[PDB]
Amino acid sequence: DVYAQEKQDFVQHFSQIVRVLTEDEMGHPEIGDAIARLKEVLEYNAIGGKYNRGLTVVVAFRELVEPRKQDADSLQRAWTVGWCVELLQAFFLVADDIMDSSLTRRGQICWYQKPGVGLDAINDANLLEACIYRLLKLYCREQPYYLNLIELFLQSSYQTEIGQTLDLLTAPQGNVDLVRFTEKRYKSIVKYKTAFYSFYLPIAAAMYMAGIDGEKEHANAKKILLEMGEFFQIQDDYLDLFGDPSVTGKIGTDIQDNKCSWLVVQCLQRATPEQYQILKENYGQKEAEKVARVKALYEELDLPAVFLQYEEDSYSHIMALIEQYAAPLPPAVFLGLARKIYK
Amino acid sequence: DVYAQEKQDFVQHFSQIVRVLTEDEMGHPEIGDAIARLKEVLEYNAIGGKYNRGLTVVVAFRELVEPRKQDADSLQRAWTVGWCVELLQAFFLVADDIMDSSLTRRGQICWYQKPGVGLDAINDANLLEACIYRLLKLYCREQPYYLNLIELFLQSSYQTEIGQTLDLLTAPQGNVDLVRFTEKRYKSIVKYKTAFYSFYLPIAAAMYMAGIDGEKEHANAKKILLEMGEFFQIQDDYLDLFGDPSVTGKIGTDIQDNKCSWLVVQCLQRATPEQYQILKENYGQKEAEKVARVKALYEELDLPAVFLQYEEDSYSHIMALIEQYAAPLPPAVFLGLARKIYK
Ligand SMILES: O=C(O)Cc1c(C(=O)O)[nH]c2c(Cl)ccc(Cl)c12
Ligand SMILES: O=C(O)Cc1c(C(=O)O)[nH]c2c(Cl)ccc(Cl)c12
Ligand SMILES: O=C(O)Cc1c(C(=O)O)[nH]c2c(Cl)ccc(Cl)c12
Ligand SMILES: O=C(O)Cc1c(C(=O)O)[nH]c2c(Cl)ccc(Cl)c12
Repeated sequence: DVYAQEKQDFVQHFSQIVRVLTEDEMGHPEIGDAIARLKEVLEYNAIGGKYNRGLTVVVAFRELVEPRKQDADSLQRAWTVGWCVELLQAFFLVADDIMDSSLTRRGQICWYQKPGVGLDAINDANLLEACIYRLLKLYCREQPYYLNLIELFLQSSYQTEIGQTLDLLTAPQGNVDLVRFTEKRYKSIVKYKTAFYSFYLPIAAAMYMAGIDGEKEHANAKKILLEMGEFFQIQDDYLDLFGDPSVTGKIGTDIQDNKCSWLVVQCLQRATPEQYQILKENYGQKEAEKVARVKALYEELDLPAVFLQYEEDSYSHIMALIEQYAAPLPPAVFLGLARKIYK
Repeated sequence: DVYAQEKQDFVQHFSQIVRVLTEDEMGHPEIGDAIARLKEVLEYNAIGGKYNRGLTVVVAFRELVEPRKQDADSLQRAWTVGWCVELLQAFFLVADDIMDSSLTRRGQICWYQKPGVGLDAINDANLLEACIYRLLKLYCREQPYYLNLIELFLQSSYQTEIGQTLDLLTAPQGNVDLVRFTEKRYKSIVKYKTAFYSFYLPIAAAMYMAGIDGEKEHANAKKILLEMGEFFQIQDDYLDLFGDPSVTGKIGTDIQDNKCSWLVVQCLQRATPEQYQILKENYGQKEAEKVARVKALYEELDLPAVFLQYEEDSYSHIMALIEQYAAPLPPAVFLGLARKIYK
């Protein structure tokens, strides 16, 4: 297990990441209390997830860079850039939890819900974002792929924020409007809000650190990764309700949160005037009774089988995509990810 | 009036800035509704201020770059980078208004207070930030000072966010604690939260676009600009209460908002046990009666004269700083700014 094993080396590097970020506090004792708050923000929000995005950078790096060019320093940079992706993720989650008024994250109370934090979490989120560029400058300033990485992280933030904008417009809190839950909107939200930074960013970062800055190579990798990103979110949506909490480790809340889920989009394409009514009067509700009604309608429309068939077609398509666009990159780079997400 | 005149050319460029930013909507009709929201965010938040930060970039550019190297394209880039500073300012203001629960900005209702916006303004703020880098890439990608500007804008955001962190820790909303309102804390907040991006960033940007990337030249300019930034905020604090609304165009709210103002810091250094009590039981209050009490105490401690004497000493110091660190830059670059802020 490239992940399960390399995971230990990644997480252990975090302590060094924090140290380096809270080091400028030296020659500037004036901002000491600010640096202390930053450390607290980092420890609370960058730790606790699965680190799949960051680990992907490392895994892809090792497979893309010849073993003789994998010096202690090159690997040092790999872990750092990987942690940068985790900081981007933390920047997003802290801000997103505020915007949808979530109560918990990773099973723990949302950072902004903490007593004494509140809306100050908005500035905390921005600090997480800024740490990304601080780390890149500190570890890759002299590297030839420095500018490429800066532009990639900036582009990934923009794409994601654009996707968040689409999502906010699509599912306005306190206003259930199933009318805008179209398949085209859903695919656009997934592509911009999730796919780009979760699947393309990590590999693309590793590609640049390996010297693979070709626009065509990046365009081909993106073609594959965005499709995998699309499947990931669709499977994530499906599991949110039909998944086993004992295996998933979480309880679904998409229905209650009136999210533009793949399930609701598919349910809206197969629903009849009467079914639609039930969905319109039960979606976005917290009462278990109303949620159960939604889930009942989904099963009736046999959405679970629809997804089963979708996963099989998606997998075949991804293999074909890999078979066609992987080269000159080692197929393993993509196959490794596919094996992980296709459960 | 370099400003009053050049101001027209700057503001008129905004329409082009918006056009270029909402142009990617072409090959991506999918994010059309998102791009429409972005345009609305830009128009509402980037317009309405005084544009002094952005105009400084242009003014400094013209004085630093020989007239024969000021082609239509170079000037185009100048206006753009100047507008980037205004986007940074808009990113900050939108977020700061949310964090301190302000009602209005530039006399109009705060963006987040608008019906249908609310906490979504958090993502809108991030989009404003992202547009900065989109413009730099679109206009300065091929320029030799491209990376310098990216790093400067990133560094300026970090400094500012750090200053915001210090400020939040110093004046926690709903918790008046005059104890932490020290002169050293105040100076640190001003330096990081205001001085760097308001005075150093604009000139430093112009310096890079002129080829002046010397670390020593930048270090000397910073020495001057941070001191001017410090005076600016101190005078801004003083005018917030003792200024004439007919001339300032705004009503003071620092006392009501429990801000770490220069006035309160000075009042805490000259106040007696009994005076301190009055301040402790009237600062951060909205009732006009309580505010009037604070203002009364300030006058008694003759703070207005203290400021008058401070402005004169500050001006002499700045001239000496210019006299010493301006070269090889034209003193006019700094004198122009000094004439504007020293009223
Ligand atoms: O970590 C996650 O939240 C989802 C996730 C899983 C996974 O669940 O196995 N795996 C991932 C990989 Cl390999 C790349 C990127 C992402 Cl986002 C993931
Ligand atoms: O989504 C929500 O409104 C609140 C909420 C959160 C949460 O915010 O973490 N988690 C929930 C779970 Cl696990 C079950 C049912 C509900 Cl209502 C919630
Ligand atoms: O525009 C402002 O809010 C304050 C301000 C004034 C001014 O008030 O004259 N002038 C400025 C200059 Cl020249 C450079 C940077 C800044 Cl912030 C300012
Ligand atoms: O600062 C505040 O609490 C609200 C507030 C704002 C404002 O938020 O724009 N403006 C004010 C003025 Cl002009 C006078 C007195 C108060 Cl109380 C305020």
